[PDB]
Amino acid sequence: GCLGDKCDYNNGCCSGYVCSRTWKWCVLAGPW
Repeated sequence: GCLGDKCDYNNGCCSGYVCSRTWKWCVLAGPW
């Protein structure tokens, strides 16, 4: 789906995806 899109600060990932600092991309938000 949207997993794989690169981001930095205001890229705009899909709803539920966040910008990780490891590979700088939209990842699924995992609340613990």
